[PDB]
Amino acid sequence: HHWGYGKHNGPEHWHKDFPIAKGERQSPVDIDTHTAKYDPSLKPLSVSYDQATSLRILNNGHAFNVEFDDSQDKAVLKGGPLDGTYRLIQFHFHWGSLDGQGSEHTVDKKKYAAELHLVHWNTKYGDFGKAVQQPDGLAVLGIFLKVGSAKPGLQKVVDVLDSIKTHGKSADFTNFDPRGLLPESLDYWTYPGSLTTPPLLECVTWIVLKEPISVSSEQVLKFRKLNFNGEGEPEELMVDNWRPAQPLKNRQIKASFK
Ligand code: NA
Ligand SMILES: [Zn+2]
Repeated sequence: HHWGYGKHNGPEHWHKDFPIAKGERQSPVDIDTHTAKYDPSLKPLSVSYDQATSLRILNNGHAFNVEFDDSQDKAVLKGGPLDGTYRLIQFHFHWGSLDGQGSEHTVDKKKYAAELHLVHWNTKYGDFGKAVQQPDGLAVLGIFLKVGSAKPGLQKVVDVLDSIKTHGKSADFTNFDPRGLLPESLDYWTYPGSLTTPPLLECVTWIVLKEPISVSSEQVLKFRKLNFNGEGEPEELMVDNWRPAQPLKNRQIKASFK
């Protein structure tokens, strides 16, 4: 793809190829915690990941995705602001060149070191490619990472990064349990938004958890060793693969808690 995160092809250029970049329900956004409305009608999230089947990890030239088998209801998200059952298809992260930036959402303008996105699609639409064309097609769970103590459940991911260093590399990646990436509390903010990379489609109910998880400096350092480029091309380190906050426009952020 021509788009990327550099000076000449980065997010401030994306609108020329993807005019929806300047749409009414783009993501990410800044979550202003004092303007977010507590909504007592929001249910707890229901995360059922006990039967998750991970398959593969892949460097796609803009992040790395861990991909899951989504041919049956094995790892699903329900409840919260959702109607219906959303199946987990992949997760990936966005991170920075330094620990003070890297997240896409911000909370009262505070940036975190990285942000994990667990991407799920509405099973009523039959496949992911049909789901992205619907306003309620995707639900993405967003979790912030701060740098502090190591997260043991992330280490299996960081160990394999060496084997997918360049764009197009993939590796078998089975028996990874994504329950090891969740914080203790499932309290959340939610708003209607978009994919944060091209094609930027406005098909996402965002569910952003309040509680960050901690990872160690050494764990995030290993993300920063990946490359945007393919093998045998000039080295460009995969860092700062985040899109800046977009205008909220005519949207309300709701909170599941006070
Ligand atoms: Na992708
Ligand atoms: Zn993402």
